[PDB]
Amino acid sequence: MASRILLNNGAKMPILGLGTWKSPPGQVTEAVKVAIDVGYRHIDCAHVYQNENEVGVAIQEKLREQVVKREELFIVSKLWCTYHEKGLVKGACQKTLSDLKLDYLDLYLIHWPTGFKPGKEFFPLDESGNVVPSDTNILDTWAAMEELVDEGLVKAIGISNFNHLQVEMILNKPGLKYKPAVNQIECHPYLTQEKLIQYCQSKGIVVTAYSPLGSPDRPWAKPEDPSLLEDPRIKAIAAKHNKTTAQVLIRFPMQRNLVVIPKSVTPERIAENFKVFDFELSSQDMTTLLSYNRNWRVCALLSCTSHKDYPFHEEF
Ligand SMILES: NC(=O)c1ccc[n+]([C@@H]2O[C@H](COP(=O)([O-])OP(=O)(O)OC[C@H]3O[C@@H](n4cnc5c(N)ncnc54)[C@H](OP(=O)(O)O)[C@@H]3O)[C@@H](O)[C@H]2O)c1
Ligand SMILES: N#Cc1ccc(CNC(=O)c2ccc(Cl)cc2OCC(=O)O)cc1[N+](=O)[O-]
Repeated sequence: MASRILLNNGAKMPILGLGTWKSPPGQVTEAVKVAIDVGYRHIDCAHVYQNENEVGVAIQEKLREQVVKREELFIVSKLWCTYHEKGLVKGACQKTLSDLKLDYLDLYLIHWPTGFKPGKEFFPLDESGNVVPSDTNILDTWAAMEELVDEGLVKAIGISNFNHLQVEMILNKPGLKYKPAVNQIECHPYLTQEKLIQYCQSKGIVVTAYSPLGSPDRPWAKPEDPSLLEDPRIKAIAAKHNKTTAQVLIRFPMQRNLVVIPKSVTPERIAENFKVFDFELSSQDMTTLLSYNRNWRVCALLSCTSHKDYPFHEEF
């Protein structure tokens, strides 16, 4: 299948990208170097991941080695929750650019629809464990995102973890200048997102599936939580194709016309994860994987469930 998907700005976005959350600064430079060598062009980043410097080191080295040119790369980052104020947006984007050593991003996302109290702390909590919000709203933050495109800092803007009503809010904004190009959402066999995907795709919004392997390294995991990579039913599908479970889990969203961004810092896995253009999941496989849905979110926090813009009260 084609390796890129057309965005609403006429640019093409590689459907397979490298995730970088939890890729430690001490190990991510090599991860990104290897990724580039074996063919990844899309890298998913974020200021909150606190490793954009080191990702930037890897990109700079591969540009200088003449392994890739800037135009071939598709670099994504995200505006963190503590920078939703219209006056903070450009500075946040420029810090990301400075750290990545880039002069533009291919795509910049609102990381979560929620604004958090501005300050040094990424996750300000109050004495009883609830996040401290900011008095910002989706539409004003979007307007600030639009300014970034008009200033040439970013080629496309989008959103992440927005429910369909929050997407609709942007789409219905009087004087909207740019539609969101992408909604990046959690998506895998345990959370198949049929309704939000159908909604987004019907609105001309490209969907990126995050945590496609089930984010086994997430810091709030419980030992009794369901584990995708270890699911015997998926291992069986993989063995049938002489592929790994991870390869099946990456190919799955690709065949749903989604972009997918598996994370690894392990060079062997980074290479393995990219080798998913040489097989196809059958109808039956696709159906079987979809049937494993349990509306189970690996990326959601109790501490945010009182925020006025918490996205997961809605069905989708
Ligand atoms: N927008 C958002 O709110 C949001 C939320 C979550 C994630 N994301 C993005 O999506 C990316 C991917 O999601 P994720 O990081 O949550 O988790 P994921 O990609 O579902 O899983 C990554 C985990 O799987 C392991 N792994 C990778 N390849 C493997 C393989 N072939 N075999 C066995 N294990 C393998 C990794 O180990 P090693 O790295 O140790 O090899 C790591 O522990 C993130 O890094 C981030 O870029 C965005
Ligand atoms: N609102 C909200 C909200 C915010 C965050 C989360 C979960 N994410 C994190 O706790 C997180 C924290 C630090 C880092 Cl570096 C990465 C993280 O996740 C990966 C990512 O967000 O990309 C959940 C919610 N929420 O409303 O459910």
